Amino acid sequence: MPLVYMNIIMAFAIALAGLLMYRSHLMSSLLCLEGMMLSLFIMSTLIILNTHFTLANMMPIILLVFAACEAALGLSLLVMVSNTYGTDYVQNLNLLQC
Amino acid sequence: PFFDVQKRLGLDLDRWMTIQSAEQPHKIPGRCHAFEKEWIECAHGIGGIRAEKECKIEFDDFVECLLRQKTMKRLSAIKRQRDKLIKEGKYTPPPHHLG
Amino acid sequence: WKPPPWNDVDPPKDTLVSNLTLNFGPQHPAAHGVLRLVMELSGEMV
Amino acid sequence: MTMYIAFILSTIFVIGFVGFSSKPSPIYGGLGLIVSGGVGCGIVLNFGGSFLGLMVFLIYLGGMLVVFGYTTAMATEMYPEVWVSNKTVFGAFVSGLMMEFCMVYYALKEEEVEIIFKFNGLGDWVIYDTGDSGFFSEEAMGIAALYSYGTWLVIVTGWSLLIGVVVIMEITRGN
Amino acid sequence: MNPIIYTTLIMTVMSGTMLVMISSHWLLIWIGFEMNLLAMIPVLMKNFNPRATEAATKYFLTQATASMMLMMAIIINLLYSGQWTITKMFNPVAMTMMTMALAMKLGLSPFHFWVPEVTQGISLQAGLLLLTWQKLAPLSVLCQISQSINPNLMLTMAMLSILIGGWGGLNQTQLRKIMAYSSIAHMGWMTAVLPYNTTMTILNLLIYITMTLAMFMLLIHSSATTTLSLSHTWNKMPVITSLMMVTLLSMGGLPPLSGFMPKWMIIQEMTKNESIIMPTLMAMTALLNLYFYMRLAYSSSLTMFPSTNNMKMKWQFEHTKQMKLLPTMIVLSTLVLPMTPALSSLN
Amino acid sequence: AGRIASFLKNAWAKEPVLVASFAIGGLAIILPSLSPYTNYAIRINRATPYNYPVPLRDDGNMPDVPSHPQDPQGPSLEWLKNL
Amino acid sequence: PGIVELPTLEDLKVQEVKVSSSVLKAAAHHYGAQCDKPNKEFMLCRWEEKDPRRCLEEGKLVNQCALDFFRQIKRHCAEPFTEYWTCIDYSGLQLFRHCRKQQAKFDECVLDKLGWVRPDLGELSKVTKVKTDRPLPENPYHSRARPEPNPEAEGDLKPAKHGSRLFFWTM
Amino acid sequence: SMMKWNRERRRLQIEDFEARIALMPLFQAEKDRRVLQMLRENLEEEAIIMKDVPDWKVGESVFHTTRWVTPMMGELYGLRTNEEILSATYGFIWYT
Amino acid sequence: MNIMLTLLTNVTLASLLVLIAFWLPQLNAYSEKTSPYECGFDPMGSARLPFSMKFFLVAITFLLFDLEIALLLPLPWASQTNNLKTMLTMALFLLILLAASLAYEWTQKGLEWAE
Amino acid sequence: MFMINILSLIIPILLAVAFLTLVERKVLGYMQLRKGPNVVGPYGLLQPIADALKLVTKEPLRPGTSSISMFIIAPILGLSLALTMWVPLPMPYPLINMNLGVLFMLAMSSLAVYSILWSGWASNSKYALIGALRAVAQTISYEVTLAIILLSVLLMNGSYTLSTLITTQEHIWMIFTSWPLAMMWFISTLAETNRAPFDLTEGESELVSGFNVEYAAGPFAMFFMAEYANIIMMNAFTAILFLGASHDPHTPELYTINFVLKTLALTITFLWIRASYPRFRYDQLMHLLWKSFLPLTLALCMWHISLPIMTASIPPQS
Ligand SMILES: COC1=C(OC)C(=O)C(C/C=C(\C)CC/C=C(\C)CC/C=C(/C)CC/C=C(/C)CC/C=C(\C)CC/C=C(\C)CC/C=C(\C)CC/C=C(\C)CC/C=C(\C)CCC=C(C)C)=C(C)C1=O
Repeated sequence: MPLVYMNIIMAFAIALAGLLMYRSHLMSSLLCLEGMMLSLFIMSTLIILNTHFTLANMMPIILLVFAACEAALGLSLLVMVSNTYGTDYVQNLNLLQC
Repeated sequence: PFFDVQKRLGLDLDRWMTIQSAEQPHKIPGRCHAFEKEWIECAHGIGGIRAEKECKIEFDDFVECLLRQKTMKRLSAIKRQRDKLIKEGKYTPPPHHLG
Repeated sequence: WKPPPWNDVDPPKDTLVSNLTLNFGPQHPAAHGVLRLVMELSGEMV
Repeated sequence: MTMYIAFILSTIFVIGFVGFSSKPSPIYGGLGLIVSGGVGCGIVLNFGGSFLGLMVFLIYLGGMLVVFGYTTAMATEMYPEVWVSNKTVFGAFVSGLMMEFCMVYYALKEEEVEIIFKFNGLGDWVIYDTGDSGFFSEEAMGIAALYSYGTWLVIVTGWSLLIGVVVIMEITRGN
Repeated sequence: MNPIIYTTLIMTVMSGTMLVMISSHWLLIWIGFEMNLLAMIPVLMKNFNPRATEAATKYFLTQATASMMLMMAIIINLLYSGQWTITKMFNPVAMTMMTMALAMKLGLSPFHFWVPEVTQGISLQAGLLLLTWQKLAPLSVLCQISQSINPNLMLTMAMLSILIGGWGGLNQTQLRKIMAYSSIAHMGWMTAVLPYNTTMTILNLLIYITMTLAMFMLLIHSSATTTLSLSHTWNKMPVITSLMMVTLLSMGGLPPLSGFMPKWMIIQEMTKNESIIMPTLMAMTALLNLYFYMRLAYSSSLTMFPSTNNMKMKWQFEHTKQMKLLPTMIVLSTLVLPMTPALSSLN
Repeated sequence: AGRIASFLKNAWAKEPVLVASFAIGGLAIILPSLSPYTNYAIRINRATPYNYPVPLRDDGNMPDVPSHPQDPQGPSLEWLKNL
Repeated sequence: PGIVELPTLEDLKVQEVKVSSSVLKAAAHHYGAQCDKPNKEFMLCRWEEKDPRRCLEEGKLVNQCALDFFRQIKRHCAEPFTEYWTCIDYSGLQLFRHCRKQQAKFDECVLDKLGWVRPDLGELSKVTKVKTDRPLPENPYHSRARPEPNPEAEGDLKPAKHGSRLFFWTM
Repeated sequence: SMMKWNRERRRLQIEDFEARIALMPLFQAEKDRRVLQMLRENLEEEAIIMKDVPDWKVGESVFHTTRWVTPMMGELYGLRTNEEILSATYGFIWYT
Repeated sequence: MNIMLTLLTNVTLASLLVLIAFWLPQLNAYSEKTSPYECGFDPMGSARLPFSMKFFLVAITFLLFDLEIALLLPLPWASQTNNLKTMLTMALFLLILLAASLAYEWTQKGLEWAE
Repeated sequence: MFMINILSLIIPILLAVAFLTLVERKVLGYMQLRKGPNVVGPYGLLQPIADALKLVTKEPLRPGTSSISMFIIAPILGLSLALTMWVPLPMPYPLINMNLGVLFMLAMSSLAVYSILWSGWASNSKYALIGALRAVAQTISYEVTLAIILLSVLLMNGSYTLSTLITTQEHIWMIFTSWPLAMMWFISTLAETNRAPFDLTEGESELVSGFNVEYAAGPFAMFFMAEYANIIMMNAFTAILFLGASHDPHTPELYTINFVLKTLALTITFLWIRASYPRFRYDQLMHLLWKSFLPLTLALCMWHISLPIMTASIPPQS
């Protein structure tokens, strides 16, 4: 388990940490969401290439197919929250507190 | 599978990629083909409870082949001890490992 | 903490349309050179 | 120096990863992702994954383009932030750089790191395997079998993406 | 939303959940979750109220985070095992990552502050679909992987759910909010028995599905969303709220109503496993769930509440909608105790 | 005929691109089943020796398997030369 | 957990054939037909034993038979072969498509001077059979003892004793 | 014209591959000797490099199985020169 | 090696041209030469406020469609299989849904740019 | 001998765009009955040098509202991307023999648009943000057709290697088998490089700038030399992909002469259409691709997946 595995695993942790610390931006939040996807794609690519799991080389592709699909969903949701509330800071949508 | 429709309906949907020793395209074997082949042939129909205790060394060889955890650890010790021994000056690499 | 709306719809918030407004001249080569053409646009449709 | 570019490339991947995870302005976040995405493509290329490397390059670039194409569309701040700007982003940024630089120091000075899992520093060139590939690249034939061995995956992926266009319009339509 | 698109949108949700319960490959399980999330977000914001947008939004970030963590935990399992099959997880960190990865989809432990107001903002129709159907998929994954589960973590997940769910419901007026906390309370009950006997949580799931279904389409018929709005239904529809008493009592587990069958049968199973202190605990803290059930029962028809004169022509008109299996759902949700040994059909 | 011919002519006037694209899109699916060279394409792909033809041990009673590559028995693909 | 029986360095001291890749690429078809027997035997050892450490000698026979093939070609058609492989070597991809004329000189040379016929298309790709006298390895993978099967499920089914036997349910 | 030329290219590729199959036995035969030679050289040097260590019995198979596992490239070239490492691991990938 | 040397040379060449761009021509500047250009008269204050365009729907479908082209990219190596019937059926299947998604996107306003 | 090779590519490339600006006006003028530059040197053979030297000695200035860092890096992005993209082009023998050369050029060409809006966004100008937002959706929508057109044509290649086009169209030009795809390929190349049936990226008539909004002597020179280099290649890529040429392995000079001639003829056509058509409005150029190019694009794709199968002409993978 060489150091490149450490780099991208520790990377995904900061993607997890980055997502879980929304400061003032939904768009920057979605950035960290797609950020997670890099490390998962990159680690998955390293795994099935190292192990010569040739039939499983499709798995990183199918990750990406369902990757941007969420990415489109996030921005489409971001379209209306910014459209009808003006901005994208995740603090002005607290009307559901009650 | 929770509700195994693949077994009942008698078709394959994902039981072709779940393992490394399946029919890969153009018979390209995986790295640890033999190691997992023995492991699966070891614990087949024996149950997960019995598999985790009986087919244990076969899994350990297979898991090691996947990561080379101990083998790389062995190589790490060879290089580190060689480095300090060469640096101190006891012995020098033989000419075959120079060119 | 105020009660939730009865129809489950809050009143629309403050209007958020800015409607970017610029002057299309007079430096613009296609604005005949002497037009201070100012337009209001719905984002891209004037 | 050319000992093994895997760590160096992955380091820039993490530093670029640190960037947009610190919550900059969204446009600067795209740059922070792109450098990580570009160098991430470099990591996979170095490992033999030639097709997959350029694959994530092309898709992501288009993906993140519409990302920060959107940010300047309706998510822009009238006074945009920057890497320095607010102390929060400054604090979030410098925290990431000092963090990763601590782990790599913790990584390269004993080579027996045991955080969560085990990580021993001996060189990612080692895990490579000796053997030819005939007259075909293994990765290309693996992802080519999607139309022969993965007919089930094609159906679910195709249907989901088709539904993906339905939801996008349905969500964004409104009224 | 046009009717035809709505149907296909629903079918995608059912297909996404069905993919989870039939696939043996971890990637496909993740795909089934992804399709489930993707087809559901439009369903929540069907009416396009301002509330639904962030209600659907809070759904998205929570479950996307859960899906991404689930993908990561899968990847480590592949790294240390080279397997995609749903048998067990050969890295303890991989398992200890999926429990929360699946938990936020279920909403059990402090990964639950999304459940209340996502139920509140969205309509009652999708609220029913959210709290009943969206739990078969994550629970089905848990049932399959039930072997290699850390009992200390999984039990704490459920114990926290019962305590918070019961405690939170005591301070809710909006009927949807109380249902969410009550659902969270039942979340712990099903998941507490998960390590011991997976047959039991299936039984509790089936009973809870009938409880939440029958309760909700009674709320749909009453066309009420707050406790006060429900109160007036005694003037118009006395039988609906009178039936709502028995379902509320059953939902609280007050026997011999059908709602006792899970709470009873579960307690019997864990005492077989020398677990005694914990079963006594949820027996105690199920009572706070019962409290706001009775308060709902008191406010609905156990005590007739002040009415509104605008109800005359309301009595002049009958419902045109046609809830089906409602007469059936009440029967299973109230009186199936004599057929308790039928749990062996699941086994 | 009258309903169809009027529709095709009208579409051929207003939106020539769509009626065009639907044409080649239509032909792209139905000829490949009809055409007889599809089996040849399978045979050409099958006949390509990416891997080694690993020898199989001769315990006798294998008349069809050749003992030498130049032996007459075995899969002969002279049809490729003619084709 | 054991030892690794690496063979003696002496065993890895056989004649090492020395021709450039273009030389082998030029010989190709003629080499394959007139040197198949030692080639097939060695690889069958490779596939059966799954251990080159058990198949060095079969590798040696390949080198010796390869030498004789190349020893004959110098003795008879050294010049046209030297002309041919040089023409292959110039190309960056080593294609037979560009050196048909030199090939025409080469094959006719070995045909009327060494009795060699170029194998037809696909002939070299056929599956061959050999009569190696080594025994078939009983355990090529060195598999350990297979686990005993779990107690087989059998017997006749009769009504459950005293019904469900759960609490007050007599039946 | 494209149809005929592509068929000819397919015939050429068959000839190309058939040429490759002919020399595979030699390349396999020599490479196994080189790999065994490299491992043997590593083992002798490992014995010399560790003789005063507490317990490093020469050449213990980490895998419990007695069959041969396709060796790591690391354990082959590990103590060899830096140029040997780069030309071996990132040789084909970097050759552009 | 070869690829990174080429990448390095290009960025050094580009950066050197910047360096001689901003240093060889000396500067005599003031606060009015740095003013933003607005075709003469004073800007009203813009260029960072939300400038909402209309092709957002088709901008995001490009991202969906760009994933289709990723899925059908491996086709050149997919044709080199022994079961082209299944490969042909699946290859056309992805194209059909890609066409179907565009067609349904077309019919419901879709490509039309909001006013 | 690799630094010499690289500098034997960079210098000729920058000199090619250098005098393309002279063969622009001297061709544009002659097509509009003018004469073009013929004063600076004989026949204008020194005008671009006079243009270039001025554009590295007249005062550069960052905008007062600029973002310095992104303002400076965008010219770096444009120029380095343009140069690095010529790398796998298979002039007889390509400089870098990439196995996936086609995918490489697609990826980096999709990156040359980050320069245009990073310049636009950092410039903090109303015309800058408009031009930046015009260009991005312009290129990516034109990119969907770019990817599929390349795939459909390359299905007869059997691989993405650029060298194999020499072998593929050895006897017959590729355009004779894919001319319908050739037309949309040429139009898309006109659109990715922003020439002038769709030069709306600059939009000089309606946006005065947008390629380089406040960009000055140095940075303006880059954003020009980074897109005129793309002009020469996108026709070199068209030439290599569709109009093949005889390539004797012993005398590559004949192929280089032929290859250069096709690029020169194609480049003239880029200049030729530039002064023969009006400007597409934004919705029109988007409507042309999303509503007329794409339906034909997918249809001809399905044709080219099936075509080798029905005719048993699957090209060799190697
Ligand atoms: C609407 O539509 C529109 C368009 O179109 C659609 C348009 O077109 C246009 C454009 C308008 C017109 C065409 C109208 C007329 C206008 C013009 C012609 C403007 C002209 C503009 C120009 C920029 C002039 C261009 C002309 C010339 C002659 C350019 C010539 C080029 C040069 C002088 C430079 C050439 C390159 C050189 C010298 C490179 C030298 C390199 C080296 C010495 C080596 C460098 C590298 C190394 C040393 C590498 C080694 C170093 C290492 C390793 C360092 C390591 C370091 C470490 C720290 C490690 C507009 C406006 C438009 O509105």
